[PDB]
Amino acid sequence: PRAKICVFCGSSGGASPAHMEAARQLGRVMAENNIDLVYGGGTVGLMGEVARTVCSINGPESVHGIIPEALVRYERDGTYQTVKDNKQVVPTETVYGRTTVVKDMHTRKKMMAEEVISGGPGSGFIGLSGGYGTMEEVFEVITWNQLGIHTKGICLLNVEGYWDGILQWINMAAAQGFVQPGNETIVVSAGDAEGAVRALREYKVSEATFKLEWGRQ
Amino acid sequence: PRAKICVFCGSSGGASPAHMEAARQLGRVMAENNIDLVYGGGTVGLMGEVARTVCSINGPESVHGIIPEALVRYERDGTYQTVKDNKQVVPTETVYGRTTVVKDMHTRKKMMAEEVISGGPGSGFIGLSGGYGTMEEVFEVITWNQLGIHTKGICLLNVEGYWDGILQWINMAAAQGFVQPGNETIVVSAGDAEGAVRALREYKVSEATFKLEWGRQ
Repeated sequence: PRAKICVFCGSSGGASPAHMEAARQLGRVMAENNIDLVYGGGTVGLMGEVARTVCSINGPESVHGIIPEALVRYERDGTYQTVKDNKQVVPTETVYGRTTVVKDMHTRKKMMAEEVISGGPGSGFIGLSGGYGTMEEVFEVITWNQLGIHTKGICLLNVEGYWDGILQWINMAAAQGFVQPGNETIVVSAGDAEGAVRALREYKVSEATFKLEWGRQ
Repeated sequence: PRAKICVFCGSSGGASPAHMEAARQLGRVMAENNIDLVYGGGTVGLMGEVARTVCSINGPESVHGIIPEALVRYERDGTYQTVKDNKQVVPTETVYGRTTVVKDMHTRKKMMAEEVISGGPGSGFIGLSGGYGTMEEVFEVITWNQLGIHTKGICLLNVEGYWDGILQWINMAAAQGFVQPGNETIVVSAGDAEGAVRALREYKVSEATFKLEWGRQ
């Protein structure tokens, strides 16, 4: 079973070029380590970029995008050249990999998460630069790790201190106890892509609790 | 139609007394303006405190808590003393208001959100100090405002600079364009409770877009 990483990132490209370059490098590092990609299914912005590079290196079978029925297209213009039996027009498989269309957002999040959770070692969630939606996704999978539903690691790919405020908040919440001790390390940050993939490979759920409790049992 | 505010906050009390006191004050201000409460349910932490004060001032009909079947109790104990026909044991109605039990988390979030959305003017979402789950809820309703699903305002009740890192991130994301212009103001912060209620009452969805586009028609 190959490792699978779900990348949460913006539909937009981002003001600084550093975000797009970070998307490229993340794609390159994931492809180099034979890690399959799970993502929102966009062809634009960081999403489209990661999908594009990963698919460029390792083919369509390497990338899986999950799209709700609401965001489906019914006419074959531009990047969308692949047509399903039901006449839904979807992003080009050769350029952006396989895509599944699900009815609602709920089963979409559930499917992406499920694919990551059932992946081999090194499988994890990565949050690249993004807006409100990627944040909701990241905190969702974080909450799921906290509830003991899954043991996969969660890494924030921090480009030019983009995620700094959130890490700051995590620290504050930890200090205030709203995040319980041993749960502060569910999410980790990385300066670069290799850092992030490495973080996902290294991650152990019981590690923080072990460090906390072992000397006292 | 009375105004309804859904308050998102941690099950834990918080290290500093300021968070709990803030829960009390929010309860008092909400009760004074005849604003009904929607919340996670339970009797412990900020949730329990807000529910407790609001119900203390304005009675059971004033508070609605929504609880998943998993968090139901089947035997009477402590704060949980009210038994439904189906023999589910729920927090005391006289102390903590009415509570509805739903199957899963999804329909729970949808129900709380629904109750806010169909409320009268001044209805809103408030994020008091909380962990990962409340964060996911807040960014969820923010995303829903962004998609045009609802026109209600979202306010972070900032206790001792608890939410500061998040506001910082919102500014950074706005600057980087991952939060589109006119969407940075979907969420606003408040130092005190009256501030928050005021913010929810004042909020207008098209305002930012108006400021952005009116000059360009």
